[PDB]
Amino acid sequence: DLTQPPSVSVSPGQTARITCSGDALPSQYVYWYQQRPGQAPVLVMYKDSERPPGIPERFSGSTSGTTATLTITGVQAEDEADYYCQSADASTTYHVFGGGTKVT
Amino acid sequence: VQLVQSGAEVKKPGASVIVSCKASGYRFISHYIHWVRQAPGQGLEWMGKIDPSGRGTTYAQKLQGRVSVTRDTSTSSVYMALSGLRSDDTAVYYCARDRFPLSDPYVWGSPLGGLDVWGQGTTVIV
Amino acid sequence: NLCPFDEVFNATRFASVYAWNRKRISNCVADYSVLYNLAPFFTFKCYGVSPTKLNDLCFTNVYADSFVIRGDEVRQIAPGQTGNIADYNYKLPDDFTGCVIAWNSNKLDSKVSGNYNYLYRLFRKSNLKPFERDISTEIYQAGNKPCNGVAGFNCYFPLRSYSFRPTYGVGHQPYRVVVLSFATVCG
Ligand SMILES: *[C@@H]1O[C@H](CO[C@@H]2O[C@@H](C)[C@@H](O)[C@@H](O)[C@@H]2O)[C@@H](O[C@@H]2O[C@H](CO)[C@@H](O)[C@H](O)[C@H]2NC(C)=O)[C@H](O)[C@H]1NC(C)=O
Repeated sequence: DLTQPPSVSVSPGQTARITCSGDALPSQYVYWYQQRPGQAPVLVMYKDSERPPGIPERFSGSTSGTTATLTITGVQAEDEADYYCQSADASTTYHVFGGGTKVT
Repeated sequence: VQLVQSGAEVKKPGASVIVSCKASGYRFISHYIHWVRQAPGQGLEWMGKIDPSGRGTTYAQKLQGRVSVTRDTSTSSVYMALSGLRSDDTAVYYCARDRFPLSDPYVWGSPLGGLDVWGQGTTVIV
Repeated sequence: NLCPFDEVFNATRFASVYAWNRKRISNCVADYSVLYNLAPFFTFKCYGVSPTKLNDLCFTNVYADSFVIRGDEVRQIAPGQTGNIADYNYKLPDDFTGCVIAWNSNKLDSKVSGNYNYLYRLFRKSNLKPFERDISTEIYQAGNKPCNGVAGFNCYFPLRSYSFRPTYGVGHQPYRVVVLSFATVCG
């Protein structure tokens, strides 16, 4: 089961650190989804370090320990969206999403 | 690649959804398909995953026995079957891909999840 | 009670060989039938039991160490063997009582740029005790004057990482390894 801070606030040019902590994540990848309010979510960040094509080279990731973090360096005005972390359970079944951190 | 969804619908508590995910483009027997629901204004939560080669189904722990998916190789589509709606089960149902091109059948410990090519989403109303 | 073996075998992130993850398995019923219906590259080798006779037994504590090594170093994961993975990374004991399970993963651990996420301890002062784990990144002084922290030149970095490109040979692709070691757990 995966727990996450409910919201963060940021001013542009700063650095936003979205974090996700789960007890069943020493051994599972974490995949981040960036849902703008209204439309379907998109995979913004995947496999704890890797970046899908179609994303600007700004969305990083770190899973040092049992707490995955996403970091936005230089937040712009279009990154105001939800950020759900993801995992599975410790086997690979019963995938779990996160708290739903709002970025403003 | 793209995934086609069904239309918006209004149901009653009882027989509810045959919501459809007609897939196209990619080789249908490669990626898993995950179904994810979202209560309006709430977090995303994961319902079930289907292997299109019939190799297994798995639904969520708190939704067991209520939702069942149905594969179809012929039309390249996958369905749900949920029964007994409540106001809790009012959501937008997202069909998604898996983003893992497995070539040889299943190496143990594939990165399941990583839902890439999410469908357009359809809405259930109670 | 259905002992978690899918929690060790199907875990997507396998730890590096110097820091192998150990999962205690106890107080359950272990069904081993998902370990001899295998896909055709698995290397189910048991030392002290036999694969078809694991069900009708009860073990006190079952330990499941999992890691990722090169293909030609699965031979090193065996009792009483000497190489680099055995000497400095993972020494199975002389009297081993479990099974050693390894399968090809030329997928899953292999980028086109090469996954340098997996590290093996190339240099150490002494060989390992059986089931010992040395996770520290301390600089190994290898000659005349042991200095404070200067990297290189007989003051080497121990944890040299693998390179796991998918166009490498069969003996170099990363072979995910799970080492079961063996009353609560039954069948
Ligand atoms: C490792 O996982 C594979 C894949 O199965 C998926 O995830 C599993 C954790 C499990 O929950 C399945 O329901 C999921 O579909 C497992 O392979 C399955 O094994 C069963 C019985 O051995 C077999 O009937 C299925 O056809 C297999 N599916 C495939 C694609 O081969 C496997 O069992 C898991 N390994 C262990 C140690 O349990």
